[PDB]
Amino acid sequence: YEHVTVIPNTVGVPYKTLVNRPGYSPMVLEMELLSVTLEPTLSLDYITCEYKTVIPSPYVKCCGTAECKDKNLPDYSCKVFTGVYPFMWGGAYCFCDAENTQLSEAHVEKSESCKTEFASAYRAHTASASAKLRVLYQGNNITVTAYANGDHAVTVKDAKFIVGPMSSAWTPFDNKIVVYKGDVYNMDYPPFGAGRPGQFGDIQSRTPESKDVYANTQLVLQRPAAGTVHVPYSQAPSGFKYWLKERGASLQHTAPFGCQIATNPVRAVNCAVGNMPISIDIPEAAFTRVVDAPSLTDMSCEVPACTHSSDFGGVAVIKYAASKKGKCAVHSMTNAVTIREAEIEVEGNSQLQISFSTALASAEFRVQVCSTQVHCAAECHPPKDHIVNYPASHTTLGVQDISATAMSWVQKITGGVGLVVAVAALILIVVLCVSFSRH
Amino acid sequence: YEHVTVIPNTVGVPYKTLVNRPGYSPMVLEMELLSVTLEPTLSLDYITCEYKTVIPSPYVKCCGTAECKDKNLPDYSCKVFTGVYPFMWGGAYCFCDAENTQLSEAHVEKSESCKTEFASAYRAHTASASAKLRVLYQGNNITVTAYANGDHAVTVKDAKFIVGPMSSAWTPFDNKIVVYKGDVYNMDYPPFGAGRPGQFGDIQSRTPESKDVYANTQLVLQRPAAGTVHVPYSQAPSGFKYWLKERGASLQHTAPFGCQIATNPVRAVNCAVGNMPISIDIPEAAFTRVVDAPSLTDMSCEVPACTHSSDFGGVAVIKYAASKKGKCAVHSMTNAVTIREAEIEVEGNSQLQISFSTALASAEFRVQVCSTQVHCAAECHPPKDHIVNYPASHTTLGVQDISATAMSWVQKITGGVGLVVAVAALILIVVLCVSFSRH
Ligand SMILES: *[C@@H]1O[C@H](CO[C@@H]2O[C@@H](C)[C@@H](O)[C@@H](O)[C@@H]2O)[C@@H](O[C@H]2O[C@H](CO)[C@@H](O[C@H]3O[C@H](CO)[C@@H](O)[C@H](O)[C@@H]3O)[C@H](O)[C@H]2NC(C)=O)[C@H](O)[C@H]1NC(C)=O
Ligand SMILES: *[C@@H]1O[C@H](CO[C@@H]2O[C@@H](C)[C@@H](O)[C@@H](O)[C@@H]2O)[C@@H](O[C@H]2O[C@H](CO)[C@@H](O)[C@H](O)[C@H]2NC(C)=O)[C@H](O)[C@H]1NC(C)=O
Ligand SMILES: CC(C)CCC[C@@H](C)[C@H]1CC[C@H]2[C@@H]3CC=C4C[C@@H](O)CC[C@]4(C)[C@H]3CC[C@]12C
Ligand SMILES: CC(C)CCC[C@@H](C)[C@H]1CC[C@H]2[C@@H]3CC=C4C[C@@H](O)CC[C@]4(C)[C@H]3CC[C@]12C
Repeated sequence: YEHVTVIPNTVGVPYKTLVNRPGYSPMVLEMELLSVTLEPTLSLDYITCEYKTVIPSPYVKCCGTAECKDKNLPDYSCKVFTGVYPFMWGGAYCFCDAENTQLSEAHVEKSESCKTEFASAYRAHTASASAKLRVLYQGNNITVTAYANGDHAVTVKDAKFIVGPMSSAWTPFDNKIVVYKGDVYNMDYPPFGAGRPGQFGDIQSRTPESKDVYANTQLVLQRPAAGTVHVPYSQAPSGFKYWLKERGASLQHTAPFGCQIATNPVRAVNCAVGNMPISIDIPEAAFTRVVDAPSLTDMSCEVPACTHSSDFGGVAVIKYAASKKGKCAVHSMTNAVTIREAEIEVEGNSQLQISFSTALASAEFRVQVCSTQVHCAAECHPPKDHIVNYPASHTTLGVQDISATAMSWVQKITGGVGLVVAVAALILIVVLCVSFSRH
Repeated sequence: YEHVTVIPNTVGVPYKTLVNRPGYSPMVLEMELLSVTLEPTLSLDYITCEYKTVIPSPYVKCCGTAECKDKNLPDYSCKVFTGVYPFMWGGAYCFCDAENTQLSEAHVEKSESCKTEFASAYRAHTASASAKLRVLYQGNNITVTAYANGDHAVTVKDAKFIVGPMSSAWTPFDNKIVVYKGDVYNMDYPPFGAGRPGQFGDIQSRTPESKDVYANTQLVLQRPAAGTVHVPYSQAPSGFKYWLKERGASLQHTAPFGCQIATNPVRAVNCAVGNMPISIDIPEAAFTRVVDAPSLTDMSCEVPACTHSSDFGGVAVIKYAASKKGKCAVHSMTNAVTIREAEIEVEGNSQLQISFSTALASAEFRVQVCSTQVHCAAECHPPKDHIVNYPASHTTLGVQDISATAMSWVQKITGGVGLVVAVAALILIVVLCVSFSRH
């Protein structure tokens, strides 16, 4: 028997479904999502990290003019200065003083620290959904793990579970993300080969091991102080360090729908978005015939207490006469009331107790004990507490559902007004009938 | 100077773009795409290959019943047969002629050959385009390689090149593809864990090295007969072998737009789809001031011959006064006529010769040389060869807004009829004016 249902993607909230296969006793299954993961496919664009400025010892020509040569280093610059007469601790550097000249050069390389401290710029495309499902099958607890794309069949204890496709393709991740350690950010990082000084991605390489490095630090060489050999320069501070200090809140703190974000691999966990279709192939061995099941008659329902605390605080007691000892599945006949118990053992002449959760002001509902149905009713009270640390177990009710039996006031008022109209209409009709009888 | 142009997404076809920077001699750049690659991102779902059936020696219990134990092998069956009386070359094997039973078992496992001969079922998501562009920068041929997603800018000869984004995201690959060798197929392979006998995917594993194997071969053990000891069985033939024989044409031969398909990794190559925006950053050193450039005077154009066919069948000759010796760019002022040469040299009072390609039955175009223009026109002949093995070089085909010479017949007929209407209208107007002058 193939049974198809749809449940909300909310994690930690169980749902029950009734399987109706004529000739067999009704079966009730319970399903709960323990974990839902959306894992994006990423493609690395570049790695950015703190740059290291390299300045070799300056060259001083004691008498004569030095010349610069071009180099292919990422941001190489060279300049020759004249009219320089530097001093050493023991006296003047050299004798000739008229044309003593100096050559200064510098370039930029990625730091050796980039091996452990770096940020990765990724592009995201699509995501593969998967989930860990728990099902109460035949009175046992089975775990089913599958990809939620509708194309993955998993067999547990002779049942074929099909999960997905997902009703929604929404993700907390943007098309362009940056990942640092455990912190994922949705940032529009600059294009490769065209970074800016003082900004994220000022120095870039395609991979950590690459020798091909792009950098834009706007490094400018300056004239040395007279009497000295130091090499002054103007350079933008690393944009990597600024970014680390100004990162702001991470995605795991800002994401919608309570999404949890983790790295290595990058994934979103337990996002409360949309719903998930589930199809179960149930073997005939799992079914009990109606002739095998107990027959329950002479039943009645009492409800000694009801509070809409969303904690299954409602209690109902049903008296029954069983034809024989055995077990029957129990299921609510309304969406307004959820019953915690999936199955109940019945024997002889006795009563069973069940717990339920509802947001109804008046808990008027039908319950199916085995193959027969009882009717329950109660006046429910509000909770004293305002806030709880758990999600409600009951469903959302409409305006027509939340109404109490006290709504009879509405019927009395509406009927009164409707009667006034009906009478006035009759009076006009009678007068018109007479009016056209005499003219 | 920032210059932006757009070219058709074609391969092996040059395009000309005119760069107009006031105060400088006009620059003409020749661009050609040498290769365009669209590379899909794939995620492996499963591997399917040829299954092997293994049948261990049968166990014979001459005086008693053999028992059966189940196994967790990918596809396992076991059965006990009674009333067997097996024979060997030297005579009957079993002494007892009663209570003689035989235990038969068989299982399916992946063949050793699956490490080499297999088909991979992939899920396709998105694709990243890239291209190899030839640019005639400063008259030189330079190679520019970049991604075509409006990113990964590169610098060649101090010029920056940005390619894309592509005008179309169309791909020859469907969401589900199967790869065997150099042949990629758009086949809707069955879901993992639910393959069918006699069909592709009858045996499945997530990876070639995995010990987790799914199989569905409908293997059934049969009873032995005639005193033999063989173990007969019924099993569907591998769906892999059937698929290989019935593969049909691969995507390499069936894909639209002339797309070429390559594998390891999978690529779509040189698809003639949409267009490709190109942005070039041109260094100031690349421009020559109009004061330094040659300026031509007293120019005239003649056209010795014209053929409205491919491969620049037309020829034109332009006379000029060089003034200062030097070189300049040549560009067509119409889209109807394409000039093959990008630039010419000017000296003395010599003429220049260029070739052109047009679909015009009667050529009529202007040519700009060294910032000045001449008017060229000719009657063009048709080609004799109906079919060629190369694409047309001219911009387009004839349209309602373009016609041959000697079309004065159209003007004469139109004018004659229009005159008849104009006269008839005047006659009626004058008569009416008189009629309305009465009373
Ligand atoms: C299937 O298993 C759940 C138990 O919880 C699950 O399994 C565990 C191992 C873990 O994976 C969890 O993430 C799962 O939710 C069971 O659910 C109920 O049984 C609990 C007792 O085993 C019950 O807790 C009770 O005891 C604690 C004190 O220890 C009290 O505070 C509680 O009030 C309660 O009396 C728990 O509350 C139950 N959960 C629900 C949602 O009703 C299922 O019964 C089990 N199925 C079977 C029949 O084995
Ligand atoms: C710059 O490029 C010219 C075109 O290059 C040709 O086509 C390219 C796609 C590539 O295959 C290259 O190897 C080819 O040479 C080229 O000039 C040539 O152009 C024609 C084809 O249009 C070619 O058959 C012929 O050999 C060349 N003709 C010349 C030399 O005028 C050449 O590489 C170079 N020309 C210049 C401007 O220096
Ligand atoms: C004496 C008479 C007028 C009492 C009437 C009480 C009525 C007007 C009140 C009491 C409870 C209220 C409902 C409570 C729940 C909901 C669900 C909400 O999503 C829409 C409004 C709706 C449906 C409310 C409509 C108004 C409501 C029905
Ligand atoms: C008086 C006689 C000679 C008029 C003949 C006009 C013919 C030769 C010319 C005039 C307009 C031309 C058309 C103009 C536009 C188009 C639409 C284009 O998508 C295909 C070519 C086509 C269809 C041209 C074909 C040739 C054409 C039809």
